[PDB]
Amino acid sequence: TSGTLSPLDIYPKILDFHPVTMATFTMTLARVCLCPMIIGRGNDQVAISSKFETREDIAVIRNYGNLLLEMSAVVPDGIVAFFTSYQYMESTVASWYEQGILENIQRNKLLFIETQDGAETSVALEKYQEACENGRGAILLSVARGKVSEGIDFVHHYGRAVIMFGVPYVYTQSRILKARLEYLRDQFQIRENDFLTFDAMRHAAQCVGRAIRGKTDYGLMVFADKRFARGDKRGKLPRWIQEHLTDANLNLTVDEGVQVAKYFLRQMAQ
Amino acid sequence: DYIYPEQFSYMRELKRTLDAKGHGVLEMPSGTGKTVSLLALIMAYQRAYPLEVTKLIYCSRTVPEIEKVIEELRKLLNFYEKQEGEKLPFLGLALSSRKNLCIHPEVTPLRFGKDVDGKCHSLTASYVRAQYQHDTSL
Amino acid sequence: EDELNLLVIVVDANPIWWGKQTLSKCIDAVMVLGNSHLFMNRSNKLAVIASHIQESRFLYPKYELLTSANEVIVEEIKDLMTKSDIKGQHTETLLAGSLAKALCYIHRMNKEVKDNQEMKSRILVIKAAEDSALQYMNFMNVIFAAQKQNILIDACVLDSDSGLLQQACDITGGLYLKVPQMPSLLQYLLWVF
Amino acid sequence: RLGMMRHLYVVVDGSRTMEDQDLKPNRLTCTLKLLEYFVEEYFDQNPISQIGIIVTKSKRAEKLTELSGNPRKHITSLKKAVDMTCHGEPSLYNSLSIAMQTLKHMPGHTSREVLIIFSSLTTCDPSNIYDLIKTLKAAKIRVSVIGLSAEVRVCTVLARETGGTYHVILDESHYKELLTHHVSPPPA
Repeated sequence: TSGTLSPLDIYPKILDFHPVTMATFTMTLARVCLCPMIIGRGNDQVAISSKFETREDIAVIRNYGNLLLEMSAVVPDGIVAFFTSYQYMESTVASWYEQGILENIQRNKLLFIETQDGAETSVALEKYQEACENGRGAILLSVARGKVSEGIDFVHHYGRAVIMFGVPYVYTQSRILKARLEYLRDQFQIRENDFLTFDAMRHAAQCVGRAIRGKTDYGLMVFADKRFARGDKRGKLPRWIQEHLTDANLNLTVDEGVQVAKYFLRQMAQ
Repeated sequence: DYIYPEQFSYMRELKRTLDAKGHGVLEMPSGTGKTVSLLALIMAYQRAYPLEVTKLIYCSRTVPEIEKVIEELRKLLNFYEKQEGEKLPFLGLALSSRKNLCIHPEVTPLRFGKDVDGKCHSLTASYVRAQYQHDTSL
Repeated sequence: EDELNLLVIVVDANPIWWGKQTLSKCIDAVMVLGNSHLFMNRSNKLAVIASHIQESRFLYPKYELLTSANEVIVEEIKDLMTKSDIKGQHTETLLAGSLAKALCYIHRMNKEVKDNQEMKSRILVIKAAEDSALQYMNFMNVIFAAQKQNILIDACVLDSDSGLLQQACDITGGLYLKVPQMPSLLQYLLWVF
Repeated sequence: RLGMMRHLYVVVDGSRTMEDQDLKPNRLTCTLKLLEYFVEEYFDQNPISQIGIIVTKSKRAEKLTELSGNPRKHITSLKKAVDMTCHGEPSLYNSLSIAMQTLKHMPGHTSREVLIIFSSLTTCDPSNIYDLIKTLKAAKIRVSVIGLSAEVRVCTVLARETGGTYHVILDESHYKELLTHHVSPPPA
């Protein structure tokens, strides 16, 4: 088990065995959750080609840095921004400590960098739970692979929104891993989506899963990427089916920021 | 003396999902309720066969998640016996590496060629030697 | 008209009316007001009670009934006029008693109505008199009962100072008006509430 | 209703976040306007009572009305405040200390109450706020918060520990319902 797993196939794919299947909990309506995507809002919003997202300065500066600042300043709640690497995280938030003078976010957020310390981690979670935007799980940056994924077992709904600045993705080292990719090409042919993309999206889903916790809570989770439709197919993220009666978990809108603030009013009302 | 409406709805199908005696896959919530409801769903089989009684083992990524499994399971049992307990007369335990549980054995034999297996062998050897004779010095 | 409405009017009988020097006129005006109230809707009902110095008494208990109501009121008040409790012989009136009677009636009417749907009721006091300390517990008991019942107690003070009544409206969420120009009584009854 | 006497300190958020058009042009206008409606309804329900008015703005606390039994001062103060508006960030600890200082003086059978309208997310005060919450519960000063779209944990604990009234408001209709619940008296 893994909480969600409804598309079923990946586990029998990994096993080379066909377990007995069963869904063995009663789920809650789709409406307590909201799962957005962001890419731009006018036809001039061309800086997100992501042919070299690790090098595209204009793209980092435009909706990657600017949409985060618009969403965080407008939606004033405790929100953690997950990144694909430290290097992206460092470039996107100028912070108190900047990698260059030329970086494009100016706002009070907290860091979560390497040499994390078990005692130091708690200080940042004490700050996020207590008050203000900033803390661990609050207006703070962390890489999605990193320790923040363990979360905290507080009763208080410490988390509100998570904004994945880039879809969590991984690579395949030109050694034993490359040998594995070849083997699974030989056997599956459809190896890339199973071996890497789907496996990275679950990496995503753990962090968002840790934010919203279960049926007795509420939340939203946004993804920032050009290639995001591919991620929406095959039910590789939490958005997918659990009960036909639920009346769907749809996220299309002409403006994400407005839709989440309208959704938070809806949640206060409940 | 009861259990959840969810456990009652699911139980027969879950006992059946379990009958195949080799494997199965289970869909559950994003975390809250998942592990406790497993313990509630294994309460149906806590003694399925009296002549052998099978056991439960739980695999876990890190030490803070293990205390979440223990604290929930401690609430569900409430005690080992009918004297204070009402779902499971079970006995449960946490464990993790010798590398985590024990600091002094890591510290004292400080050398590069000193594997965590080897240190239990070393501690066992000092205990047998002390028992043999050398309690006063080894 | 869907909702049955009972308006109970408590009239303070106190000889303060002498200061008013007229009671006859006040009755005429109150009658006009009642007729209008009954005419507005089929479902409207009225009960009239007199809070006198010595005790509280029921003057009357539908609009078809109005002719009956007029006669019953004129006759009842005349009987009340008696010398005892004359002029400011007794400054206060038995409002607590009157309110108790009113709540009993409202309750009884409500039970019958309960068989059917809900009833809405409100109590109107025409207050001439002054409050007294001895009165505090009894009056407040009735007032609080009304508030719990969610029955508004409105008060029109022609004269005198009944603080308890002012408090009664506040707690009850009713309306309190100290009338300047008592002859404008009819306007206040229609307009004020 | 009569039976006992109330002392209530009304505390309003005059931070820059209160300017926003989300609830009546700028939360400030909609909250002061409904708060004027509440004062007259609370004083009508509670004829023997007192209120005092405090604001938090530009990282300080200021006294809009002194503690008194005449409603007129408080509606006149809510009228006079609207013109000078809101800017900056809260000062909740200094506002609970001035409110405490007035409320501690009051005698045995009267209530000690603080009503806060909150549109921020923290407060600028250095002092340890947990020591002051412990002291409120010893003093029997009860603190209530009506928050705008906001659940930030120190405020919610602070209202629970002092007596149990952290409420969220999402419309002008919901805010009138919340103030009208506070108009309601305590048992005696």
